[PDB]
Amino acid sequence: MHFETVIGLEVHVELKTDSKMFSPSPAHFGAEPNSNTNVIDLAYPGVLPVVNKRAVDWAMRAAMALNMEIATESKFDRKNYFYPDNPKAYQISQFDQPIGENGYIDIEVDGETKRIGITRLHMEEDAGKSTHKGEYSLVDLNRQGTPLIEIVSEPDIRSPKEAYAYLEKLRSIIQYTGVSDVKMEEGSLRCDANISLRPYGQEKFGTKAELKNLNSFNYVRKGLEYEEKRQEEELLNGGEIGQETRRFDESTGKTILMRVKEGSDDYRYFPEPDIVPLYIDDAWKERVRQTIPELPDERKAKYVNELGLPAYDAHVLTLTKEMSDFFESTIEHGADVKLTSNWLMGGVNEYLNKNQVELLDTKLTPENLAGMIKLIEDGTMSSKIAKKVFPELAAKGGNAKQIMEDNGLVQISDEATLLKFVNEALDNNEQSVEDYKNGKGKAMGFLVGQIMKASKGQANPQLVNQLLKQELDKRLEHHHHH
Amino acid sequence: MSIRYESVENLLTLIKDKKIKPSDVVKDIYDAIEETDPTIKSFLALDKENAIKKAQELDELQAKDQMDGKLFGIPMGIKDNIITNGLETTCASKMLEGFVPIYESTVMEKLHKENAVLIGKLNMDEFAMGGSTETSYFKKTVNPFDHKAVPGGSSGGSAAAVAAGLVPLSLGSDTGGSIRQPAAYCGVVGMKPTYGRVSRFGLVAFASSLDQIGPLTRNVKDNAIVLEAISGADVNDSTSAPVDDVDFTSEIGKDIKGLKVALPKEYLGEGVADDVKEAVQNAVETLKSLGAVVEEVSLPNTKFGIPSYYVIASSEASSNLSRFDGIRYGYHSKEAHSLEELYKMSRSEGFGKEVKRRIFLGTFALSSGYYDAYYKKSQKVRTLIKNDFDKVFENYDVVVGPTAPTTAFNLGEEIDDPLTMYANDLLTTPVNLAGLPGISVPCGQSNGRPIGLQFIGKPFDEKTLYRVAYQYETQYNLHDVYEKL
Amino acid sequence: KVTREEVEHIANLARLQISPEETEEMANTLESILDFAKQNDSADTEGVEPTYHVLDLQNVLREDKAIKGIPQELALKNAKETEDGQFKVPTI
Ligand SMILES: [Mg+2]
Repeated sequence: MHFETVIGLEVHVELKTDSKMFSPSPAHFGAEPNSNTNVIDLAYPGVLPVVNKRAVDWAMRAAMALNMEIATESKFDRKNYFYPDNPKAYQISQFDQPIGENGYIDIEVDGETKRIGITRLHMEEDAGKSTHKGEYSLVDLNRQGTPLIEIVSEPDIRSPKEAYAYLEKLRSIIQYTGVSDVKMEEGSLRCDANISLRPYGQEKFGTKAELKNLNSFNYVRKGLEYEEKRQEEELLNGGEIGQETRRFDESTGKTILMRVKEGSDDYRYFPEPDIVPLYIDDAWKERVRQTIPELPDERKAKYVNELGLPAYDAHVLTLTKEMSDFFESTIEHGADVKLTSNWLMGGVNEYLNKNQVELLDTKLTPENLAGMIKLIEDGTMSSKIAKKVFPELAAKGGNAKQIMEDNGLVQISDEATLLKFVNEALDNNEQSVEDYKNGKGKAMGFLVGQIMKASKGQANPQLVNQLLKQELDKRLEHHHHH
Repeated sequence: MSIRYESVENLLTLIKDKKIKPSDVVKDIYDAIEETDPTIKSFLALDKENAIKKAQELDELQAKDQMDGKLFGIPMGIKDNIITNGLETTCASKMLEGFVPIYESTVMEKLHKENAVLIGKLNMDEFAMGGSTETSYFKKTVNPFDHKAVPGGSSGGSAAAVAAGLVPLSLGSDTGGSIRQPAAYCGVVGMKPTYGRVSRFGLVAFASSLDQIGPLTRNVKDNAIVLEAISGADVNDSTSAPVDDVDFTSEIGKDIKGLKVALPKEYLGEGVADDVKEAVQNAVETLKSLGAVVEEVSLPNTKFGIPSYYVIASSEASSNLSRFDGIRYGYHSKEAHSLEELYKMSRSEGFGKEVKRRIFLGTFALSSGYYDAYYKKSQKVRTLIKNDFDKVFENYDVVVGPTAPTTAFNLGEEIDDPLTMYANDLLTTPVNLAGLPGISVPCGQSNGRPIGLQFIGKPFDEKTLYRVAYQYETQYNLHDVYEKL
Repeated sequence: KVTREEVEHIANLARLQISPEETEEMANTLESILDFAKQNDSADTEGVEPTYHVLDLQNVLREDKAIKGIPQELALKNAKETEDGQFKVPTI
């Protein structure tokens, strides 16, 4: 039978504020367990929540960046549940009045772009951390209370690939706002996936599953790929339908059943009395809206329609705000657009990945990069020499020209100077010159060698050879001297 | 001059005029506690060592003529659900027996700043749930006016200690009448200020949207003096009101000629006892004799105060008491093996029956399928109750009526009867539901037991409440009886 | 009326242990209380908005300024069971 794959993604983003969400303790902590807490984080008797102002502004910014309708009236609610890393026995979150609602992002999978709706974006606090150690668990509340925004997509995703595309675009847009570093490997970006299949023709769904432990963009797509197939088989095998919570296995690529949900978790959601309501006025929204820079979609559109760059180039260059800013700053310095695009997409990104280092943390600048590109544009520096200079420039900065000559990497290709080397070679190697006229061996090879030595390995091989042959051929003459 | 029966105001004067040293004031207090509390049983943990040390400090300041503070050298008793840094705070529960806080509540930070002297913590119903203080895990406080009677609840210790001449002031907390009802039962002055007037930071929560800390004293002026010291905005409590004006004594002494007093017909309804009804009617005549205009009004949703309060407070409690799991502090069941057992056994063993009863009902009221019908419905009823007052305040300055429907009942008389005891919150719950200030002062005695008169005011209009309460007090009070008990 | 399963469900939601006797007790205790609570159904709340916040106050926000956490020893001071600087509980 044919079926529709319906997928929804629940994403969490850690805001990189200085202090926690409802507590004044630091949002960033060290290695010592429970060294980053206060009576609030510890859920001591009598403590109260004090909401972080920057967190709200940043949540608003992210929501706007996702094209959402921003609430005018908003409040927090308690999500009640008992767990060691959730000391108050309730997580302060938002239920019916989220900061943002009904947004969307466009993705690219095959051919035409598809718009994926985003149901909501709301603020909440993160939990602590529990580590196993035998028959017991150890609780560290350093992370408890850190600012989080939950972004739930409409169930518009129709394939694992689309899920990957949604995540890549979402990550990019959020990264541009600067409210988070959004890196799954570091946990600043998290994603749980919900999937269920519906045989075409009718409206009933097969079993529904919530997938956990998807710790990367690839594991998300791969987890969904396996689940989609497992569910397909269950659909065809007439297996039992139900609400499942499964955990993805990285060392196998499968999904294991964690539990068979019976009914629905009851979090007894109710409005938080300790935090007064939020009344987000026009001036406030306008103030925040003005902090949003040109986002990915808008930038690549210009790179294509204005700069004439390929859709591929426009996409890679706008993946992060820093890359995009650097690109724009470099081409304004006079560097060829196409060459700059190539180096950023290739050499630069390659260098960044190899050294696990961010662009702005290198010594490369729009200035010294444009400088290098100009030398490759006029023909002063070859791509092979570029492979030697670029890493030095990125690692220690400076300027291409200087690096190239302060290392003797300048290639001599002008017929003028090359003729000087040729003439010197002929005068200083009379016997070889004649050996050539008599074909007494490898005269040509020998002469080219002398020029290479004279020019300290700078003379253009192909051009020296040609000029050499030319002059040698013109001289089928002779003379004598004592 | 055993200063145990002196007013806060007079004690202040005595100390300022150097007629007694703070250290001797404290000696007198502990002598009183040793002599009288074995009977009254209002106190839990005493802070004698630190109290004596502080008084020595104040003795020195007195000698150097550097006596700053609204309550310089004034002894104070604090309800045990109010956090006191380094001093056992139990909420009268096995769950927090031996619990020593590592932070200071805001009201205590303020009282220490005004140089009051912390004497000890006061008994109360377990986790502030009850109207007789009999659910206390430690002891059953008795009414100073009749040792066979209850002191009220949940701030029974706060009312009793003041009525018994142990301290000139005490702090209590009121969620559904927990300050006013015991003040009424023990014949003392108790004020639950406007919601937001006093910080809740450091108040072990019962019902976050209803709770409020307030003072209990032997007279009206002492009460306003104390409210001045504990009120004010607090960055640690987002619900604390940004009202810097905390001058509550400025109107005391002024007359109430032309004051418009509203007497709700429902406040003298079927559940009010004949003797309480008679005393309140006489008080109304006293008010008129003072020049006030007293007319009947209707607060039609009054009858819903108890059930709305019960549902809302229980629901909130089913969340506010969830942090008690024996993991980070408090009672930890030694015989638990699994994680589920740790939570369940620590909570079932640590919590008393009334507390567990309320947690259970609240959990149910918020559960899937019942939320709209119970919790949310009650929140809408709360709106109606608040609206009742709004309409009355369009034409009246204050509302008056009995504080409690009866005089204090007997120890053991209603403790095994949950339904029955809640009936005693008939006239107090609407105040918390509406977030208004309300003060109780004695207006009579029946068979020796005090009857309370309640004045309810507009938001943050405690000044007016003290003004009218003081005038009434000049006509009737129990100021001379206390020292005679 | 209240069924046994529903009672046990509430006890589990509230993380409270409950015995056979207590279960039956609450089965009845619950109704007696629910009938009492049902008194609210006599109030007319048509078109009436629920009151979540009794105080007219909004937008109370804290500037994003971190304040160092308390020492580890103090954070664990009142914990019955601890190990390697962390709270110790049966396997999760
Ligand atoms: Mg979440």
